[PDB]
Amino acid sequence: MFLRIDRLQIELPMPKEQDPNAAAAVQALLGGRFGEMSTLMNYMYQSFNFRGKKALKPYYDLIANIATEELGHIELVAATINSLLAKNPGKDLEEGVDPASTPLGFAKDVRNAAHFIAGGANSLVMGAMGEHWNGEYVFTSGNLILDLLHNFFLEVAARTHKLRVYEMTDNPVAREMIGYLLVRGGVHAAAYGKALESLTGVEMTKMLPIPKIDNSKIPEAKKYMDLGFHRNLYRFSPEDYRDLGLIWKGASPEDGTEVVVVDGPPTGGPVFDAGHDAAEFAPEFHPGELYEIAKKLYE
Amino acid sequence: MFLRIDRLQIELPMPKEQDPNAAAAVQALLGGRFGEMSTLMNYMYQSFNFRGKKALKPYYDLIANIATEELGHIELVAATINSLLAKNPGKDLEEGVDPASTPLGFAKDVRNAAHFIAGGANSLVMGAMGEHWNGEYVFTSGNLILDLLHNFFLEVAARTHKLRVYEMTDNPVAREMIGYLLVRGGVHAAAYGKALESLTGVEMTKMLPIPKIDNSKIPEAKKYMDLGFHRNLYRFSPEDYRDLGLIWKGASPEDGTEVVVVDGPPTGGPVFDAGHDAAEFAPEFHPGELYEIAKKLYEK
Amino acid sequence: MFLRIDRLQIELPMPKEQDPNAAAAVQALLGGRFGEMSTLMNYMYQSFNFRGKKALKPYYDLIANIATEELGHIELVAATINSLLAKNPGKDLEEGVDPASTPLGFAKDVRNAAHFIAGGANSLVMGAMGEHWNGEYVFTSGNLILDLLHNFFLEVAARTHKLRVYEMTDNPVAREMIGYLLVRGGVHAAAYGKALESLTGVEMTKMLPIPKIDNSKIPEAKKYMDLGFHRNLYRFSPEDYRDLGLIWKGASPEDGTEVVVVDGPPTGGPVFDAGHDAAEFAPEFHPGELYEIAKKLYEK
Amino acid sequence: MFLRIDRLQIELPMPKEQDPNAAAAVQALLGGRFGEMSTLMNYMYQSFNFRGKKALKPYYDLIANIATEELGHIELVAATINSLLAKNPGKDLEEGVDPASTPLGFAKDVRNAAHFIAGGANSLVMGAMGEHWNGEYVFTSGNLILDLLHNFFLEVAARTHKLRVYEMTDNPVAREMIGYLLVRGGVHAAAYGKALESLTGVEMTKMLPIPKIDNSKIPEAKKYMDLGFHRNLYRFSPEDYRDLGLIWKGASPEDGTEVVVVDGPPTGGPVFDAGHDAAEFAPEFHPGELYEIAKKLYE
Amino acid sequence: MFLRIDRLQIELPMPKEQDPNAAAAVQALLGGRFGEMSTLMNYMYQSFNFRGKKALKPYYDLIANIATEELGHIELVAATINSLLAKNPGKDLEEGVDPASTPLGFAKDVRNAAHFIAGGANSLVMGAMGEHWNGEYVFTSGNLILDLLHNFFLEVAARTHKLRVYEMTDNPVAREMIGYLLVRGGVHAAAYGKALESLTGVEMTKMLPIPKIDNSKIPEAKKYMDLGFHRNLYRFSPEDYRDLGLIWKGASPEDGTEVVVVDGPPTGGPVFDAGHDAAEFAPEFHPGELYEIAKKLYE
Amino acid sequence: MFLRIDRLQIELPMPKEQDPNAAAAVQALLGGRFGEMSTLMNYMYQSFNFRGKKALKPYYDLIANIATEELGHIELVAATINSLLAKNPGKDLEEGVDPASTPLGFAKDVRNAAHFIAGGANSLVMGAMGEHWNGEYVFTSGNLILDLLHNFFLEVAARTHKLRVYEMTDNPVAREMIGYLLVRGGVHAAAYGKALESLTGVEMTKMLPIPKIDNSKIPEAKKYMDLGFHRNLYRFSPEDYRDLGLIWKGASPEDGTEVVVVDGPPTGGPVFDAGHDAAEFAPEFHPGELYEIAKKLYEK
Ligand SMILES: [Mn+3]
Ligand SMILES: [Mn+3]
Ligand SMILES: [Mn+3]
Ligand SMILES: [Mn+3]
Ligand SMILES: [Mn+3]
Ligand SMILES: [Mn+3]
Ligand SMILES: [Mn+3]
Ligand SMILES: [Mn+3]
Ligand SMILES: [Mn+3]
Ligand SMILES: [Mn+3]
Ligand SMILES: [Mn+3]
Ligand SMILES: [Mn+3]
Ligand SMILES: [O]
Ligand SMILES: [O]
Ligand SMILES: [O]
Ligand SMILES: [O]
Ligand SMILES: [O]
Ligand SMILES: [O]
Ligand SMILES: [O]
Ligand SMILES: [O]
Ligand SMILES: [O]
Ligand SMILES: [O]
Ligand SMILES: [O]
Ligand SMILES: [O]
Ligand SMILES: [O]
Ligand SMILES: [O]
Ligand SMILES: [O]
Ligand SMILES: [O]
Ligand SMILES: [O]
Ligand SMILES: [O]
Repeated sequence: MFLRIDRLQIELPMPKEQDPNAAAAVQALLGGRFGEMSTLMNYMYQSFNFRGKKALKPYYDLIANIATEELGHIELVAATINSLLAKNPGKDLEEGVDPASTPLGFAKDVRNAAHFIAGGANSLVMGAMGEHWNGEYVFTSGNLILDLLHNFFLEVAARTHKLRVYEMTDNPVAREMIGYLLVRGGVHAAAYGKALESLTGVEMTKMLPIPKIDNSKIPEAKKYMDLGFHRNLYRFSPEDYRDLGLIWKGASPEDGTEVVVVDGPPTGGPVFDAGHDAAEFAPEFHPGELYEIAKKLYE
Repeated sequence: MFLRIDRLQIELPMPKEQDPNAAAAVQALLGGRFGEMSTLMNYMYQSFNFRGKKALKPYYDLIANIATEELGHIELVAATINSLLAKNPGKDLEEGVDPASTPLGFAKDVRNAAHFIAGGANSLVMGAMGEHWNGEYVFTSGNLILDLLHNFFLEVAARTHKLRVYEMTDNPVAREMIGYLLVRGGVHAAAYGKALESLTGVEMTKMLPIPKIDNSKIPEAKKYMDLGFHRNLYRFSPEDYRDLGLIWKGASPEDGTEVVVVDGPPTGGPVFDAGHDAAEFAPEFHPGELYEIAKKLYEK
Repeated sequence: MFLRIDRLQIELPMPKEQDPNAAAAVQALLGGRFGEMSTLMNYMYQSFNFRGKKALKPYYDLIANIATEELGHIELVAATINSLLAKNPGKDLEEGVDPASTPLGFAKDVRNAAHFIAGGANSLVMGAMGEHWNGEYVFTSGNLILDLLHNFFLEVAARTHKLRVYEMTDNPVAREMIGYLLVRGGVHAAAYGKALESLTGVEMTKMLPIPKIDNSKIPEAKKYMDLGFHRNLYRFSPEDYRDLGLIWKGASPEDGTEVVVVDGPPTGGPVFDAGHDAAEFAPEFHPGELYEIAKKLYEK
Repeated sequence: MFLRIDRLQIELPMPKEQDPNAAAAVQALLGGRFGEMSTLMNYMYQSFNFRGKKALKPYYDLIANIATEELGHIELVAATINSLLAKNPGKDLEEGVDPASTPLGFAKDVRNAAHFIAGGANSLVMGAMGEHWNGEYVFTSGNLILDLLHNFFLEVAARTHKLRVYEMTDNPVAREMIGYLLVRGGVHAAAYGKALESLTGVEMTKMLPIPKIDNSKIPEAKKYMDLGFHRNLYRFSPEDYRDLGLIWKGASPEDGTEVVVVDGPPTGGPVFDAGHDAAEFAPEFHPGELYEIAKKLYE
Repeated sequence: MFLRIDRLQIELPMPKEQDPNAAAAVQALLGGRFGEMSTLMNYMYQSFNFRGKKALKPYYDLIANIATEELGHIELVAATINSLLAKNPGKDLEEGVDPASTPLGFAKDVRNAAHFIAGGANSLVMGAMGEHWNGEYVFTSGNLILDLLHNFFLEVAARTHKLRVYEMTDNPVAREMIGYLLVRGGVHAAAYGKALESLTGVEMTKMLPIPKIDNSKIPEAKKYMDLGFHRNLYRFSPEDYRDLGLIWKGASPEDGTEVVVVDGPPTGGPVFDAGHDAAEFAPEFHPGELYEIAKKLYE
Repeated sequence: MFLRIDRLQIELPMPKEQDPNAAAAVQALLGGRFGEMSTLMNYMYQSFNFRGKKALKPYYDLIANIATEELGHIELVAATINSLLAKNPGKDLEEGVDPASTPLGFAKDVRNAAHFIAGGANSLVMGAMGEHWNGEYVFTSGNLILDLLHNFFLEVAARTHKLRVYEMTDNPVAREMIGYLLVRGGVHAAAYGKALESLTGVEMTKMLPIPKIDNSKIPEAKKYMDLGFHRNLYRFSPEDYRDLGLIWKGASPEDGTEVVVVDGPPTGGPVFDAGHDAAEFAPEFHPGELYEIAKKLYEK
């Protein structure tokens, strides 16, 4: 079972302007083959399907816990996309939009028209080409070593996509999110590498980083490393998955320092609200009446 | 952000027999168009994409919270499929399996060969025809009324699929899960109906049940209604989403009794472990050495 | 614009037995790559997209008219599938079905479980592997000769699929439909062949039949040829598409006799009603109340 | 069975210039999830699969007849797309196009290159992202109330897509078509709402409009309402489906006026011919010889 | 079984500048429905599945040999796409690229972002809309006449796509490749047409060309015709498939001259190397160390 | 550019019986996610897309050469499927088949009806659920280390699928092919492991075998190891890719013996011909006339 906390894993800066094509590129990190939907659903199904949950408990705890962190990653990437598509962030009411004045004319010429037609200028479950995420992006073989090898590859392939998207947009909301997730992805790759070392004797973490560029060369990632976040494996559970530290110990591949298990989630930051976009009819064309109904429910 | 508890939402009975084609039908309720992956991902993305999170807070809390419940529903359906596919449930070691003796011969003739080739006799992210779940099963329009109307429909279409699968298998593990999820789906359809009533004045809950058969006629659902679970909207959050009761109030469509918000999750039941299946190499062909490595991690 | 007549293009025999796997194979002829949805949608979009509607009028009339015939072919194939899936054909009410008695147990083991879970034991828009029909099965290049060459191929590939399905089931409902559509497909292949002959001088009709087996060797097709239906290109329009006979003239490839344009549709046969299937909740679990509401609409 | 009339459901204005990206957006209303292919094929298959065709005849007549109207809607949307892609509308012959002069250079940079490579600058069976229409967009459950609830939702979701596309293009051919189909979609949603009211007692039409913007605020839709088209359910059959008026009666949700069944189709307008586009080889590179062959067939 | 020669079927000119949208269009000729993956895989599977390999040997030889030529065609189209995407062709090392300077900013706005995110600015197995090539583009019925009729259609449909893409780009690398493949596709269509003539008596080659524009009107194709390449069916095998000349004989549909079987492959041209693209991390962010490792392997 | 030799990479045994559901499972090894189409197309496109073809020549030669071997692997798997589907292997003519006698009746109930409807009882480009192979199964990142890590994983995942299919069928044609390809896949995984060792210093070959079962425990694989085929990396090129031995050197992970580069392809075995199947119209309903036309081409 799961619980939800109404906070993003980090504070994101507010967007300054809409950037549809940047949002279309960041979609690769949500619903593309190596996006956060893929890391999430791989680890989630592997955790359900895991055989030997007590006999191999440290490895089960690792996969089950990292799966839970990835729920917050899809949330963070979606918030970033929604920030890049928000017309009036934090504003509950915009008046005077006339459909006959062609208020979505700009959207005719952007890469991803579905953001504006199918979504209400919001994230969709797709990648950078409009390809919808699909369940064949999940690998759940039941064999522990094979699944772990897959997962090590998955995290470094996902890092490669993150780096390429970082190089396509200078938007600060996108770059803050990518910088943070580069650091978290390094933790995941190191954790799966340490798991493989323990089972096979092969020094998988010595292969990192892939590609051969250090996270410290990305300014936003370096800030999170200076805060220690490459050391931290957070235990996203009230009482379970306590044997993480049997695998998550020893040196960080980033800088040789000792890694730690943090009990509990980070404090994080506020959730994002894109505000009213009348031309998208979101949350309504004119939501004044709905706001009144909601206020009356409290009375 | 999210937290995880290592418990299923209910206790499942232990499986007595492998039933591959029952597992292949139950996959409709996991990764088909109207399966639990669809209810989960619809409400999850709607909750991310929600505009007016404070100004429309009771409606946001509702969607965000039900999305969280659906995480435990994909977990429960996956455990059920895994139970139907398990050869040696709860047994850590089986010895003497020889690949050349054709130990997976039976799987040549079952509907879903992917369960045995791509999976290790385990759940996959697909429906009853092998079709993989896909993101176009999600509807996230940004318009509150339209999304809620979609969600009311989605829950009753999902109920229709659950009832049809229930009629295809008499396996007690599958029927226990379906009975419980019929009750929970009734709660969700009623909640979205009540939300629509509040916003539009249209008495959507008077349309229930769809199809026109009461949950009380399904014995495994009636068992859970007798314990009161059709009245409960659990708040799956330590501190957030506290305004659920502004919508989840009044009469249950099942029996006219007053519905309630429960703080926190249900007690639940234990997670399921399908045990060793050597022919699937799961968790390994012979996992003895891996078990020894894991034990040494504790000693160190 | 289009009009509808509440009749099938032929009378079908009444089904005597449910045959799920026969229905799953006949789906190839509805929603597979070379099924009737493909012939329909190819000619429909080609007719929309046609350039030179007046200057090339005889060719436009041909494509626009055959597209209209294909609407009745998807209808006929769907009726055949529904006949193979019907539990109580023509019976409005079945009583005493209890979901807990596993009334759909047989469907756990059939090839196509979607017919029973997603459909109400009814046709779906898919082929014989459960693959859903898709728009990339349409070819609409805008080039007349290339489109006609495609269409000639499409009809003979579709014929090949029909013959193979015919060889898989001896069900009389399926074989009657296939026999009739073999004759109609021969007309369409001959028509597109004659069109290509007129434009290129290449004697495309001399390539027929493909495969090299005559329709007269299939008893149900021979029945319809004995009534003359291989000679007839029906004009499915009140007043339009009158220049068909500029292409549809001369000898039939079947038997050398002169072909004819018939104004208007054939007489046809009655539409099919699969009746009540309570386990599928179709049209309702117990439709008595709905039948009463419908009767009261007339009294009012 | 079906019959065909060589007329569009309305007269469309002639296009002034090619607008490829507008055509790419309007494709959402043809082959996207909530396009006219979806309303068509949903009602068509529901009508085939309907159980109790005599016992529930008024409801069968409604679905079977609306399915037939939707055939004219795919035709109208295709004509609109073809108008937006037509280089020389109504011109049978253009001479002097040289392939080596790069006459399709502009198409390199448009959103939908398939319109120009796979089609001959013509409509395709796809949506606004190039996604091909697929049969899983059809819902045919066999349960009357569930199918009708789906269909009510389908029409208001489709209306939402129509409105968003309307806001992306000011092209008069697109706006005339959308204005007309907004009115027809309102009729369909009202008809399915009235059907649900009769079966369940739930006042579904009181939920309209969705989104909460009136069709009268869209100028092209208002013109068709002033002509009475929101009142009309046309019976698209010579002799069948005569019990429509048992459901299609009473007040229109738009303005409270009494609705009517019209016997027979509207008069409509002429079909569209995009003319010769030599660079697309459509209907041929130089069609002069083909035109001569066609003329000789008449002799 | 197969053997490989490290040469392209023709020499391609070097690219002058990156042209992403031209590459995105040329993808139609690689992984679209009528691209070279389709001609390749159709003939390959037909050759595997062929019944009567000795009794119908001339027809088997034809299909099996043309399948082998198509392997070189996917190679040539991929090289063309890679040329259009290459930043520093023939340069093994570029230094001084900083990810934080947004070196892939231009890629945010191009049609195909996957070329830069999923690929390392390289070809992918997809068409002009980002649609991935799929196995349902193969037709392998087992019936010889039906498969040959399909294949004749396939080659002329593919020619139509080649011509339309030619008209979208004036890039010399693309036009050289298309000009050559127009000539080779004419050979294939003529060969399948001659095969059908021999089996059915229907004069299929009299239908060529489709569309009705001669290859001689395309300057790059005319050059290859002046070199005689429309006459040549190359036998791509050391010792097998020697009965080609029983079908590939008689007159060319292009100019009436006698066609010939050439024993063995053409000499061709060098393979293409796009060089280092640091922002794509291809072959590495900084490959100096990898180059040193490779040099030491020789010692 | 490429050349073709009309030989399979090994001699296959002749089939004794049609086994449709075995063929449907073996399809996983052809057109599924981890089938031979995926190993082929991954290495083929990586070889096209390779940057630093001279500066990193040994690694280019490796990928370009293994891609060429994989062409013969799709050929071998297709021949195996065709063997399992062949009615009259090696027989050019069968007479007396009447379509109206339902000669494909058995195919109504098998898993993969497409083999008989869309194919002429022949291989298709799909996996074990009927899913068609697709281009997103290819990974071509341009980064050498990342691509090699992918390829090492791909070979061991493919091995896992081969072992599971081996356990589903005892058919000798399928098991001979699988035994040989287990040995060849071990060579490929070892080669990519050695390449990764050279570039990173990580001892990837020490992870093998995955799963933890040795090829020598599969009798048909052991047969080929006894002949030395696990030591051989064949150079499938007349004159190119000569620097393979800079990586393919040192110990075999199977048995510690020294591995070798062999110039040129193996001798191989004959290609397979499924013969005439009249009910599939393959190569024709009655191919006598076609055989006569072919013979006359030689006389002329
Ligand atoms: Mn992550
Ligand atoms: Mn991660
Ligand atoms: Mn649920
Ligand atoms: Mn629910
Ligand atoms: Mn037809
Ligand atoms: Mn036809
Ligand atoms: Mn409509
Ligand atoms: Mn409508
Ligand atoms: Mn080619
Ligand atoms: Mn070719
Ligand atoms: Mn292989
Ligand atoms: Mn391999
Ligand atoms: O991740
Ligand atoms: O991540
Ligand atoms: O991550
Ligand atoms: O759900
Ligand atoms: O559920
Ligand atoms: O649910
Ligand atoms: O057809
Ligand atoms: O047909
Ligand atoms: O047909
Ligand atoms: O519609
Ligand atoms: O519409
Ligand atoms: O509509
Ligand atoms: O080709
Ligand atoms: O080609
Ligand atoms: O070609
Ligand atoms: O492989
Ligand atoms: O392999
Ligand atoms: O392999």
